[PDB]
Amino acid sequence: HHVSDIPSDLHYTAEHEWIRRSGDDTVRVGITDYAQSALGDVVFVQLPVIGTAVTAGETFGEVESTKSVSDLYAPISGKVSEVNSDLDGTPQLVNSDPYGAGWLLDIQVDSSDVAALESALTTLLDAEAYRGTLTE
Repeated sequence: HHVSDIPSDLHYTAEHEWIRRSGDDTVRVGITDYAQSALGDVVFVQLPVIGTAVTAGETFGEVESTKSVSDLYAPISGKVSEVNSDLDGTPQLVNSDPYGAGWLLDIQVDSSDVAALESALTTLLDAEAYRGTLTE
């Protein structure tokens, strides 16, 4: 049994997404090591369109192995500002590198339209709290 990687520098949701603050107004989002391992080899990733306004907790996609499908949720409100085009051809990046090249999308927040990031991040789990949720 491998112990799943949970980078200390990320935030998480209980539903096994990670959130990296990539800029003042941007988070990058993927699924955790635990999630990718549980799902199985990702054969498909449905991500939302760049520009899509998302609200926290909203289903905006799905990640799919041959055995399993899992909804992807917006961990924060904002707008999808990037999606990882690599996953079209190489979806198993999610499995091989869940926190790196396997990232799914970015959500950009404007303070104006949605919660400032500082605040948005307060709904999210830290690495330790995420680990705490896991039955691994």
